[PDB]
Amino acid sequence: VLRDNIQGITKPAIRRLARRGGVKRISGLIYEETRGVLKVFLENVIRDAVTYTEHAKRKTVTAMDVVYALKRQGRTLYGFG
Amino acid sequence: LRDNIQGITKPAIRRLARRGGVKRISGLIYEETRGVLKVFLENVIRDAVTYTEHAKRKTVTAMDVVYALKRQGRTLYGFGG
Amino acid sequence: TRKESYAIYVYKVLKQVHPDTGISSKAMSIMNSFVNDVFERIAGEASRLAHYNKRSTITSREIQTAVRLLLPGELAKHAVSEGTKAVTKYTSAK
Amino acid sequence: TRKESYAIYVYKVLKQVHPDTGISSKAMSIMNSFVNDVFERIAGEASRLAHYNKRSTITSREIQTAVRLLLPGELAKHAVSEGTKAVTKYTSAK
Amino acid sequence: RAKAKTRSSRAGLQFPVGRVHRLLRKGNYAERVGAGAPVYLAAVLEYLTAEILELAGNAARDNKKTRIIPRHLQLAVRNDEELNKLLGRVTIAQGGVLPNIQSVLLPK
Amino acid sequence: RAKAKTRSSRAGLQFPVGRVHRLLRKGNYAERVGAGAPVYLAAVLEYLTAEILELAGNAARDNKKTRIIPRHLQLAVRNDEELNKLLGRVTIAQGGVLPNIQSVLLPK
Amino acid sequence: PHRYRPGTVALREIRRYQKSTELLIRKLPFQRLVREIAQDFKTDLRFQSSAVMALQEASEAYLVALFEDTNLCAIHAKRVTIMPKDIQLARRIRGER
Amino acid sequence: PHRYRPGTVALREIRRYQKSTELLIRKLPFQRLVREIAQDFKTDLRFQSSAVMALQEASEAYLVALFEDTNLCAIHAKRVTIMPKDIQLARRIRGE
DNA sequence: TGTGACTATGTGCGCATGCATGTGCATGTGTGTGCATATACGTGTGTGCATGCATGTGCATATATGTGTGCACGTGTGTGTGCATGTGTGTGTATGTGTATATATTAACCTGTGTGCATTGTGTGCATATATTAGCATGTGTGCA
DNA sequence: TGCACACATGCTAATATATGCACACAATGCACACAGGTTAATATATACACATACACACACATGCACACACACGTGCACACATATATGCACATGCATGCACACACGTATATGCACACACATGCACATGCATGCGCACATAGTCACA
Repeated sequence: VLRDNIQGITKPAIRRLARRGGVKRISGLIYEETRGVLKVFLENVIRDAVTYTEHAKRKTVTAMDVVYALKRQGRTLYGFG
Repeated sequence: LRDNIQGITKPAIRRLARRGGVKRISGLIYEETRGVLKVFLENVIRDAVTYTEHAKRKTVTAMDVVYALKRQGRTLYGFGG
Repeated sequence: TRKESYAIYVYKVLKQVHPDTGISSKAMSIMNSFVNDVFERIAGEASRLAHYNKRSTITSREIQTAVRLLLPGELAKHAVSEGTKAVTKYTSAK
Repeated sequence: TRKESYAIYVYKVLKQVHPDTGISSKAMSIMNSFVNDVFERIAGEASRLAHYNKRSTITSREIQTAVRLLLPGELAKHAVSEGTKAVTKYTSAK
Repeated sequence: RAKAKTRSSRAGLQFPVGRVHRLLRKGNYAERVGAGAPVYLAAVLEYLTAEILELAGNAARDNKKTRIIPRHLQLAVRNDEELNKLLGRVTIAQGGVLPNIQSVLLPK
Repeated sequence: RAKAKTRSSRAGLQFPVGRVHRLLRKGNYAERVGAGAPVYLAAVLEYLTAEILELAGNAARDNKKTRIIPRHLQLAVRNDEELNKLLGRVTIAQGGVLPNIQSVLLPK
Repeated sequence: PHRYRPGTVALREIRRYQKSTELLIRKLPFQRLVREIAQDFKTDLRFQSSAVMALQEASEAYLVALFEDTNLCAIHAKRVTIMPKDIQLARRIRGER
Repeated sequence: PHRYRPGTVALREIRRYQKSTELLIRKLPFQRLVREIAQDFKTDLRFQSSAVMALQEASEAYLVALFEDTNLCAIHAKRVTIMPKDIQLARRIRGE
C-alpha cells in the first residue's frame, strides 16, 4: 500500500513501455506525464471495481470486478474470466 | 443517381471546417473530406437498411437511422430516439 | 394509436425550475431522447449487476450502484441523494 | 462447486482445424472470454431487435440480423451461411 | 376501494413511477423488479432532467429568449463539465458547437 | 420414449445448443426464445471459434510451436483485417503487440 | 478597392458559423447522395423525410468534430492550414481506420 | 572502447520488446500503487492475485497503445522524440 | 503610430406567421385488492486464500560521464491559398397527385412454455507425459570505425 | 575490410503444465399439455415519390497577391549509451486470520388476476414568441500620415 508509490513506476519501466509502442526517442518530461496518465487511468478502473465489490457486499476485489469495470469503460479484457 | 458525391461542394466543406474552427484549408482537403463522408454514410446506411429488412419494410425511417447511429457509438438526440 | 413520451413530465419539471420559460418541440424531442437514453443505460447496468451477483430481481440497491457507475463525480452524489430521499419518502407513505 | 465454461467445446473445434495442436490454459481462458463476449454482443443486439419490432421472441431471424450488424462484411457472410445451414439441418432432422 | 394515489405523488415526484415500473418489467432487464427500484430510477431521471433544464433555461435567458431551443440545450450540456462527460458521445440535433478559436489562429 | 440425442448432434455442431438455449432464456433477453435461435447462435459461435483457432494454429506453426499461447491468438487477430475490427476494443492478456516500426525511425 | 487581408474574413466565418446551428450542406444534393449510397444495399428504397434529416445531422456533426481534431493536428505541426495527412492522423488516433 | 550510436540500442530494444509479451512494469511496485489508490475508496481492501494481474495487463496495454498514438503525433510534427504535448494531443483526440 | 474611410456585426423597431400552449373526449393503463409463490436473507458452517513475515540471490535500478545529434531557431522563397468579382444554375419553396405502403383489425394455429421424469454429458479431482524452459558452444549477422 | 557485439541455433536435462481418465450429478432431452404470440388476410389511411413552377441566393470560375509552408542552415543542450555501485524485486516458504462460499430455513416481497377509475395522448383552437426586414449606431479592419 504505502504512500507515494507512483514513483515505483520507474523511468526504465516507462522506457520499456515506450519501446513496445515503437518509440525511438523519449524526452525527459515524458516520465512525469506518463505517471499522471497512469494514475488517472487506474483511479477510474479501481473506483468502478470497488463499486462492483461494494455492491456484492465483499471486502476483496476480484478479477471479475476488474474485468467488469474495464468492460464498463469500453476496454474489455480477455483471459481473466 | 450517379456521382452525387460532388454535390458536397467546396463551399459546403469550407463551412463545415469554419464551424470546426479551421482558418486555412489546403486544396486537397475537399477530395479527402468527400471520401471520409462517403465511408461514414455507407456504415450508417448499411446498418439502417439492415434494420429496415428485419422490420420487413421498404421505407428507411428516422428510428432506423437512430438505431444504426446508436450501434456505432454515435447516439443522436432529437429524432424520436 | 397513442405514442407515449416524457414530454408532459419534462414540462412539469421545466415549470418548477423556470416557470416563465417555454420549450420548443425540437428541444422537447431532445429531452425525450435524453430521458430514454439515461433510462436504458441505468436499467442495462442494473440488469448486469443483478446477473453478476446471481440475483433475479432489480432493486433500488442495483439502481443506486448503476447510478454511481454511470454518473460522474458530483452528478452521482446528488442523484443518489434524490433517489434515496424519494425511496425513503415513498415507503413512509406506503 | 461446478464452474461452466466453453473450454471442452473449444477443444473439440481445435482438434478439427488443427488435430495435432494443443492450447495453453491461459489461451483457453481467452477463448472462453471471446465466446462469452460474442454471445453477449449477439444476444444483446437480438434482444434490442425484438424490442424495436414489438416482438417478445428471439428467433433465428433476429440472430441472423444481429450477426449482420455486428460482424464485419465477409465474416458476416460466412457466419450467416453457417447459421442457416445448421438451422436447416436441425429442422430437417427434427 | 380507497382513493387511488399515484406512486409518483407518494414519492413526491413529477416523473411517472408506474410507467417506469412497467418499462422495467417489459424491458427484459430482470424477471422481477423491486418496489423501490422504479421510485429510485424515476427520481434520478427527474433530477437529471432538472439539471439540464435549469442550465438550458439560463442559456435561453442569456440570449434574450423565453423558449428553450436545441441550441440552449447544447450550450448547457457542453459548458457543464459533468454533463459533458455523461453526454460525451451524444449528438444534439440543431445544437451547433461551442464558440472556440485557437489562440494561435488569432491575429497578433 | 427413445434414446436421447443432443440438439448439437441434430444441428451437426460441437458447441452446446442446449446450453445456449438456457443461457438465452436465463440471460433476460426476451420473454420467449425460438427453437432455431440457439441453433443459429451456436453455429455462429462455433464458426468464429474455428476461424480464430485455425489462424492461431498457423501462427503457432510459424513459430515452431505445437501449443497455442496468448501470443498466437493476438497475432491471428491483429493480422486478420476483419477479426481486428471485431476485437478492436479488446485487450488480449499476454498477447503483446505486432512488430511495427515506423520507417522514419529506421537508420538512414 | 477595399480588400481584407488573408485570414481576416476566414476568422469572421468561424465566428459566424460557430454561432449558428443550421445545416451547412445543401439538403437536396445530400438527399441524392444518401439515395445513391443506399442503392448498393437495396433497390426501390424509400426514405422518410426525417430519416434523411437525421442522416444529415449526424453527418455534419461527425465532419465538424473531425475538423476540430484535424485542426489540432495541424496546429501541433506548427501550421495553420489543415492537410489530408492531418485528417488521416486524426482518424488513425480516433480508431476510424 | 566500443560504443553504439544514439538510437541503435533504442531500435534493438524496440524489436526486443515488440517480440515478447511479459509485463514491463515490476509487479511489486505496481501492486503497492494499486493498493494505495484503492485506499481512497475503501479502507482495508483485499485483492485477489489475479485482480492485480488483470489491472497490470490492462494498464500496460493502455500505456503501450497510448505511446503508439503518441509516437504518431511526434512523427507528424517531423520529430522522432515524444514530448508531453504529443501525449496531450493523443489523449485529446481519443476523447480523454 | 494615430487617423480617417470602408465594411460588417449588432441593436432596437415594427409586423406578420406558424408554432407552442391550453382545453376537452376517451381510453388505455396504472392502481387497489387479495392471493399464492419463490426469491432473498439471516444464521451457521468449513475452507480456501489473501496478508504478513522472514531469507536468500542477483537482476534491475540509479547515478554519473561523455557526446552525438536531434530540436529549435532564424532565413528566405516560391506558390498555393484567400479574397473579391461577375454570372448563371441549381436549390428551396410551394403546389398538387397518384401510388405504394405502413398500419391496424380479426381469426386461428402453430410454436414456445411448463411440468415431470429419465439420464447422459460435464466438471471435478487425480495420474501421466508431453512440450516448454533453462544452459552452453556455435553461427551467423549487423553495426561501426 | 576486419573487429566486436548481439541475437539466433542444435543441443541436452529438467519440470511443470497440459492431456487424458474415472465418477457423480446437475443440467439436457423427452413427452406431453396448454395457451398466447405470431402470422395472414383484409382494409385504410398515410406520406412518399413524382412532376411542375418560380425566383434568387449560392456555387463556379476567374484574377490578384499575400503570407504561409517548406526547404535550408546554424548551434546547443538534451537525451542516448555506458559503467558502476546498490537497492530491492522475485521467489520460497511458513503461519494465521478471515473472508467467501455453501447450505438451509423462512418470512418478506413480488408477481398474478381483476375491477375501475383517471391520468395521458390525440385533436381542437388560439395567441404569442420567433422570424423578417428596415434603418441606425458601432466595433473593427486596413492603408496612410
